[PDB]
Amino acid sequence: HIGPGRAFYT
Amino acid sequence: DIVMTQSPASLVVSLGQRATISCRASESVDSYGKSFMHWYQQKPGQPPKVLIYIASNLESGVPARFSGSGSRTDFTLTIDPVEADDAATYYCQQNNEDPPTFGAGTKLEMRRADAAPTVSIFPPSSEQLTSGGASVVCFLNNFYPKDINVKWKIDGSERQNGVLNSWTDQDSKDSTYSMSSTLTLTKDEYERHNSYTCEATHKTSTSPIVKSFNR
Amino acid sequence: QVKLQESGPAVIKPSQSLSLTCIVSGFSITRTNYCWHWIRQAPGKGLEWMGRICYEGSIYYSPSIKSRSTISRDTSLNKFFIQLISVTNEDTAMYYCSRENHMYETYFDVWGQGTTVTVSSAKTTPPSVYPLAPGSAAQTNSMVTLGCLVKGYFPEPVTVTWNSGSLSSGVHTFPAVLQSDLYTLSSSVTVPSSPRPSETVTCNVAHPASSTKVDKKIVPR
Repeated sequence: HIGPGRAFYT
Repeated sequence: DIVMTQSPASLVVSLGQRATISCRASESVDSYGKSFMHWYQQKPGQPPKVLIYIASNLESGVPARFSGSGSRTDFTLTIDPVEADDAATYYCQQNNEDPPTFGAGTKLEMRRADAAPTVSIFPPSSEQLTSGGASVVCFLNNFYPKDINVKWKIDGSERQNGVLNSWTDQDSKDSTYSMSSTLTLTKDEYERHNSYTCEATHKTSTSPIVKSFNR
Repeated sequence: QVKLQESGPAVIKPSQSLSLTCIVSGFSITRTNYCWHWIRQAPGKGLEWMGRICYEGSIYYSPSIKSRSTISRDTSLNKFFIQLISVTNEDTAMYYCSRENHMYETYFDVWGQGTTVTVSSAKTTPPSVYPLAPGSAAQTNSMVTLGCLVKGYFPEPVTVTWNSGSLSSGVHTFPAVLQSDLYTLSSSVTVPSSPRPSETVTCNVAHPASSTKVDKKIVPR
């Protein structure tokens, strides 16, 4: 899962 | 993960000219149809400054003369006309997937008309002498280009060693360099010799610029 | 508006825990979308990413730091940290914290100044400031150069200003160089030959790792 938001996807 | 490959590693471009730095990514740094790689500039002892984000978009304040191009794996920062201030390292970074990664940096040093060094020699301050030490100091200020040779001639004798050399980085207003030599002696050592001299030899004058004093 | 200030020890003995603190100010750690990063740049090298902690607590570490690292925050003080266990010389670097809009922008828009960290067994020793007054020479054109010798301090860094920031032009301040675990540095100011000696010129050097701050007026010889 790439891109912006990637980090806090959940 | 992506490894970001900047090239050239360094380059010398003259004022008004164009420089082209390029950054290649091992894999695509694209998502939502945007390329998530950015360029930064770091003047010495400054935090990196963003220049261009998401491959083409210019950050506020950054002047007209910065151009962000490319996509997928191929990206180009172009500065034209180069001027004074751009004497800096430029990094590109991707931040499309973990971990984010940076390029190795490209140092832009840049070209101006060859200036010759204002040299200045300074004897020991009394304070140091008091403390048994003696440093003689020669400032070879404001020149271009950087390659300059200094010769520390005390009483006819080049004192080979006991000397320290530091050069500024390029000035971001007149593009020059400057450097300092510190010949360091023991009080007594200094106390047994009437002349000290630094001889700058450098492109601009074939004739070594000599400056000296009585001990 | 936003400020970030890194704080940490100037020097630390090999094989001990480096713990830095990044202090966001004037904006909260927890406003959504921002993630807060740590970036380090070893001298004369590139920036290298170390890890981030996103506004809502998700943490992520560069492999290489992963197993010797711990990124934690303190929501109430509005600061975050990092611990680097069993430091070595490759930990000697400039450490920066910056801010990222992770939802709309992807890039590091604010960055603190960065502190420096030297991993070494050496002693922090304070600096001697010596005035450099032209050995006996007035009528030297319309300009005089004067300088300060800052000899023998450790760890880096030193701030040096002239006349407390008021002389901004003509100043050069040369990189500290090593003399077997001790630093020497120098700075020059060129000034029209009428305010020196007539007016006062003073260099101001501060060497925070030892809280030495000394002013030195360059008097004629």
